[PDB]
Amino acid sequence: HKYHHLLTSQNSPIDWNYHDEEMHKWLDSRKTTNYDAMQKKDGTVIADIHIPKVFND
Amino acid sequence: MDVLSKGSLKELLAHLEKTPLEEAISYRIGTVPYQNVLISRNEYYNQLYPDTTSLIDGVSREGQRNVNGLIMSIISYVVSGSGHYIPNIGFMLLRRSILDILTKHDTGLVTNNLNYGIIARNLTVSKMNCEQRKRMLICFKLLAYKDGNQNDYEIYLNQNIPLKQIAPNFIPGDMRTVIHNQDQLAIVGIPAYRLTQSTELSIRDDNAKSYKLGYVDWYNSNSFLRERSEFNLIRLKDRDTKYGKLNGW
Amino acid sequence: KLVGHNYPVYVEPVVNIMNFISARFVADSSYFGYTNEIMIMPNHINVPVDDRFGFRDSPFCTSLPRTIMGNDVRRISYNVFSMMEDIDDVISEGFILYDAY
Amino acid sequence: ANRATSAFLDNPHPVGVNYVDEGSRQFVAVAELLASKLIDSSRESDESNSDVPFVQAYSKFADDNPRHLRVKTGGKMANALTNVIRSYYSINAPAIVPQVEIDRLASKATVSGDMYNSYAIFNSVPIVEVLSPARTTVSIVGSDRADVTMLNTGAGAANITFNFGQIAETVILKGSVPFQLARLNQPMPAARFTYKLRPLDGPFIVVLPVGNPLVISATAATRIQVPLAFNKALVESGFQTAMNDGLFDIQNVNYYSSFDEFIISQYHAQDGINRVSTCVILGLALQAYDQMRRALPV
Amino acid sequence: ANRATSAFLDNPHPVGVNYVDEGSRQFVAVAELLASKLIDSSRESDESNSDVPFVQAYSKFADDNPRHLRVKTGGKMANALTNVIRSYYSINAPAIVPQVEIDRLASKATVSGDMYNSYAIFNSVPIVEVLSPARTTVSIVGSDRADVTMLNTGAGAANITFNFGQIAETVILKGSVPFQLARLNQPMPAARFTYKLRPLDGPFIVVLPVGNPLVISATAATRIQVPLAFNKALVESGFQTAMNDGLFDIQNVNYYSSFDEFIISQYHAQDGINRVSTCVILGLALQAYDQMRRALPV
Amino acid sequence: ANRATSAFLDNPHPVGVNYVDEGSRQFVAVAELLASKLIDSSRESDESNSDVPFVQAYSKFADDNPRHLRVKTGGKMANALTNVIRSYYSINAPAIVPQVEIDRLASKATVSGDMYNSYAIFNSVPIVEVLSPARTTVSIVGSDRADVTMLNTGAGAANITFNFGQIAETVILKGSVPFQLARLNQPMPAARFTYKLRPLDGPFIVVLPVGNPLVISATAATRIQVPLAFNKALVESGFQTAMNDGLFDIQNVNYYSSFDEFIISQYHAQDGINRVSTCVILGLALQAYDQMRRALPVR
Amino acid sequence: ANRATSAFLDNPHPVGVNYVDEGSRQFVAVAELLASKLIDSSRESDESNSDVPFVQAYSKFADDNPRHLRVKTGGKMANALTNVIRSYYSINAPAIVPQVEIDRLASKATVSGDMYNSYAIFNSVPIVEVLSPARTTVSIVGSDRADVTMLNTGAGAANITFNFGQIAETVILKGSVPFQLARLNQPMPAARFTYKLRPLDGPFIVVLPVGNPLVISATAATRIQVPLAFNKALVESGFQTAMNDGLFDIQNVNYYSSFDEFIISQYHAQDGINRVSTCVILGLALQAYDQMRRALPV
Repeated sequence: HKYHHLLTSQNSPIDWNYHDEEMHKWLDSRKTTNYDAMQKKDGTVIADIHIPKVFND
Repeated sequence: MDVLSKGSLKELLAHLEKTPLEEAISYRIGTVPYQNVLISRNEYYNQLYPDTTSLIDGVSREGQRNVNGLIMSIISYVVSGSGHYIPNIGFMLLRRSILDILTKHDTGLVTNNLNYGIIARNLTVSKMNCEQRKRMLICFKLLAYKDGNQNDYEIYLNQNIPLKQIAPNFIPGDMRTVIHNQDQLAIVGIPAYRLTQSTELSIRDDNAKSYKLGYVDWYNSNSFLRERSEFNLIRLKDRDTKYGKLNGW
Repeated sequence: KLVGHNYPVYVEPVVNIMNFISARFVADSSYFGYTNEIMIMPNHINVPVDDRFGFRDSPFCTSLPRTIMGNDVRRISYNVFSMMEDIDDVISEGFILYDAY
Repeated sequence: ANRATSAFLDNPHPVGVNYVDEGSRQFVAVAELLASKLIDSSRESDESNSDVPFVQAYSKFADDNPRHLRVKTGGKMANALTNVIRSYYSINAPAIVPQVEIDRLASKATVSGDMYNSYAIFNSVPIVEVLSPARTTVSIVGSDRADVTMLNTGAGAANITFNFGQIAETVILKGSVPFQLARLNQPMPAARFTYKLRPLDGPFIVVLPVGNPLVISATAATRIQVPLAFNKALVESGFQTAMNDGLFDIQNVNYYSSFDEFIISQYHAQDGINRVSTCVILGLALQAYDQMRRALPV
Repeated sequence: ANRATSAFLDNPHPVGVNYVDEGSRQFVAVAELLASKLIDSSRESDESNSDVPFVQAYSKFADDNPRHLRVKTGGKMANALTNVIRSYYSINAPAIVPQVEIDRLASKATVSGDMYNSYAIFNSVPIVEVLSPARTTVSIVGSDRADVTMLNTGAGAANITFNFGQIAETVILKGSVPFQLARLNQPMPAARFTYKLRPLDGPFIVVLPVGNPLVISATAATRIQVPLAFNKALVESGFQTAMNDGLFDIQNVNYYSSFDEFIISQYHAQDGINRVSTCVILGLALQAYDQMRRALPV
Repeated sequence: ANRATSAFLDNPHPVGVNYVDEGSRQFVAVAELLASKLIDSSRESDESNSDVPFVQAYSKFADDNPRHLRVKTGGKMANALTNVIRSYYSINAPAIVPQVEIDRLASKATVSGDMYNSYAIFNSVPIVEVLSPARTTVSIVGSDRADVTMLNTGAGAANITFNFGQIAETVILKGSVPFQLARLNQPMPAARFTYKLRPLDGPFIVVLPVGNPLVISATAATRIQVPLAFNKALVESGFQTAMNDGLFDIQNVNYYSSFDEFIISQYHAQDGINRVSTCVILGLALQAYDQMRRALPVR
Repeated sequence: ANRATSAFLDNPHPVGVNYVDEGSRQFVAVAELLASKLIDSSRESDESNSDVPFVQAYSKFADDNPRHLRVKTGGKMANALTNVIRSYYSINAPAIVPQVEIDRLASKATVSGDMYNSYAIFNSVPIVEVLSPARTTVSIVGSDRADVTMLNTGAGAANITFNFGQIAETVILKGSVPFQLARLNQPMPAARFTYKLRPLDGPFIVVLPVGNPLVISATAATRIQVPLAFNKALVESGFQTAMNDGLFDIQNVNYYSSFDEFIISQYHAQDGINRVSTCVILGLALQAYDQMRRALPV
């Protein structure tokens, strides 16, 4: 529990805000390329029903 | 004191064959191990010197009433000079020799499930010296060949490199290996240096020094056997002969 | 016991006197008739010499020179000099013998 | 409320328990004595114009005569001294040197391994804790002379508590500007530059006025029993030599700048008395090591 | 980016090039040996009631007998020793002592050793450069124990680059608070108090959090080959005496606080391997100068 | 980012920890000395009309007189040398030779057990890692001469990082076509064919132009302390013989094409300083094995 | 078209022009003979349980008696040998060792400095120029064995011109698949695995089918006059040691993997005949350096 407090405090060895931010950008980038990859392979309507844009977070 | 004076594999194994198991156990209740204690060492300090009790000290300690406790008491007797308090074992087991308990199936004790990791951990091996470790590895080797666990013994040694470097080289079934071995296993003996009548801080060191000064008194007493003076007075059965070999080896 | 002896604090004066004389023998060797270096040169090489005493062709130098006429002087240990073969050509110029008494 | 502590006092690792008995203590004393003769044999060689004094000294130290085709190492005693030093530093280090070898080497010269016939002064200043309230910054820098920088950004004066342990004999505090210090439940005196205090007295309260930072320099003296052959200068050089050679390179141990910090940090452990005796024996072994390796580099 | 370097590492002046051959090196060894016999003789004369040991020691050292009226200058050996110390420090020194006089003085005694027989440990810490981002501020103060104070006032954590050179053997880093350090382009570990590093491992990155300042204390050990008669205590005191007597007042030269700083600064420079050879000779000369002057003050 | 490694540098198996004391080192040196004399004695007897020199040499080596209708194995010294070689290679190999027998054999001749008298140069090039971007491909082939083929299929120039470790002393890089290489945070020089590098300088960055593949040939030199009697040609020949004879057949051990690769791999692992000492003793043992087996071949 | 050239043949640097007279050649021959004696004396001394053979052999080499407290480095002969190696490699080397010292060291043994008593075979493969047409790719890899990989992406068969120089004696070509090779204006024979060619015959033309890449393995042998005491195993070891010890770290020079590449590269220069004579002398000097450093490590 002493280590648990350290990892969630301001003196944590891990800078969380950087990693959570980078995870957000990586996921949005993957969403765009996955949809665009499908929109080439099938129609826009097929891609929309399989990868919705209204279910971000 | 007699067990700690053996300096070769031949003498140590010969002594274990002669002595019975009752010497390995003790009938004094003692105290419990792994306890932080404050002892009095007045030659050095006025306050109380902290230390920790263990199974390796030469004082009798209470032991568990199982096969694990019995083996720990045997190894403790070999590497420290005193055993533990495990009573009501039975006269059938107590009459047999220490070697027979270690390397014979006829005794009836079952030691296959014993793990060398915890036994070495409990019989604190980070606090032993080179001679103490060698004797413990002898007991492990004898037990391993008793239950056919030679492969497990090798893997355990390969995990711990320092133990492998000092591990004695002998096959428990062959007498030629015991003769050829030239390891030094003596924990007490006539000292080349200057041995004084002074106390030591640690429990292990103080008890070891008491055995060392005790051996000097016994060496110069009338109970010691001076071979150069009275070799013709020993009986023929116990006289030193090269043809002599351990039973069953 | 002879070589492992430790000197007592009250060393007898005779031991100190013998130690003093022995030290002066090793240190100031010229007072007793031996040295560590000599020079052998032909007679047509002129080297500055100690001219204080007025000797003719004085064999005494204040210090054996490392250069003569602007040229470095050869230095040979006695061991190499013993095994040397062309000693006649070497002696045609000067050399300094050392590593011996 | 924040708390600060000295860096060198954090998490002392356990020390070895082997090579502490009388025979092993006499081995270290013999090694120190014979290694000292090795260094002095150089000056004898210069005066005697020959290497015979050095050859005699090395033959006694190594049981073998020196060779010209071999690099002089020291033989069995050099190997024994090196391995024994490793065991002292950590309990994880193996105890490789046999007892029989130790007794044989201990019989080379007549010594007594008494490590309690003298004392030494160790200058590492122990600051176990410094407790400060909010809006106050405290920084502890240094081990031999500890400088404590104190800043009060609050509205009023703050009270900061010092804890110097129960081991150090004396501590002298010198401030950049005159300050007030008193024991717990005591009145404060007039501002003074210097205070001399006994850590056993109790925690000390220092009044921090609001304004420019106040810096306090701490110097401490501790007395530890050591053998009469102890020499701090040689021990300190031996500590640096051993660390460079990797004798202390072992997993799960701490690293200290000097032997002064090592012994004081161990003395302030949960049971520091148990480790002081071993640390002192390590000091004599290190003093032997520095002399031996300077005469016979490798 | 901001760069901060140790003060004593900046612009080592060129070291003199004369009196470094085998004959000149022999003269320094003889001067050191004869001066040691002089100070030892002076103590015995003071202890006893007669002045014989000093008379012989001074006669050998100065090539003349002491007189009650004339002052004890030390002879031509003292004069030659003083001038060669001047020449060793800077290349702009005169160096007008004849070589024949050096060889004459070198023949007084013989030495069974050289200038590479042993080693010594030097404690100055080399900090070649500390690289920091735009917002952080770094200050380096200290030579025996470097103290690096870094403060972050930016948005987030910054990375500070440490360059300890490639000459030092080990560097020990201690911090006021636990901190993270790792090699370049390597993952960072959990926060610890003390780190042990090999400067040849590479530039080291330190994570600097935003908030209270972090002070890192660095101690380093360097090994330099020296003669067996080397003594750091005598060399250091001889260095101070030479500075006070004005043997180092030459134009366009740098001044250092200790001989330890001087030798490390010369070593941490281009062609520094050739420079330490002359610095070691100068160090042994300072040892003779100390012993000679303490026996014959003027 | 992809990583590329040398094949021979992976997973070095632990080496034996027995028979590394001073007494054991003397035995290997004695065996090497007595094996060489056996070869010269056989040549001398073959060139003469008498077998006396070979009889004396074999009797000293084997402790029995040579006999017709006998296989001429080599005796107890041959058995001790063979089992000692097995122990050094792997930590799983048993140690069966008594120390008393080793001490007895070491008394046959007088030689020092110095394993650090001199030095030898080993030519295996350690490429610990090659780090390349996503668009490029890198293939490392070779042990004595390492050829790295570099292909850039991306739009622009790539930067690839070469890490040769810290053990090797010099590394010479030679490219098929002129290329650029410089240290970290250093300006790139003009394109030149050959580069000389000190591996301690740091990771090296090489610019990979888009177009034809670039192949870089690397050769390195490393210095390992060895006894004066060390002979590289004899050690390498003995290494192949022991592998052929099955002396290295044991569970969970890596195999190497040459003794150069074996010693360099152990040098680069953790506790490499401690491992090379055992490897050097094994090298001298293999030197004795080659001389002894070539003098007395057995099936 | 396209041009491919072996890497080690690009711009050989000029070799030194000093220490090539008959006296200097004797010095190199003398050094090699006395260096070999050092190795044998160390063996003989080891087998005899005495140091006399090594002491006497070192005395001849170094002109100084060994001492237990002094570093053995080879004396004057080791320094001169190191300096002449530096001079031989590049024309920008200082060439500091005087002529009088060379004659003094050359008088230790009576060995004729003949550099043309025998010959040696060198296995470097000289590929001066590989000419390929458009839309074909050719790459050369290797020095001891040259692997030429050619790929034909064109519509029809391609013709590739190989120029092996006019210096090598025989070149043997082996292909992964059978291929066709012929001289200029000669008929093409049937596809074969192996060709033996004399480079003086002229440029050779290979036919590349459009199907699959073809790899040609090239091995060559060249004869160069060398002294009888030439040993390629010792010379190659000396080349690496000299490069490791920084005897070639002079500006504006080329570096080679082995000695075979060095001598062949300068053989193909404009003045290669005059350069080879100096390169051979360096080979014997490198052979002496290898043995002397192994007997006397530093």
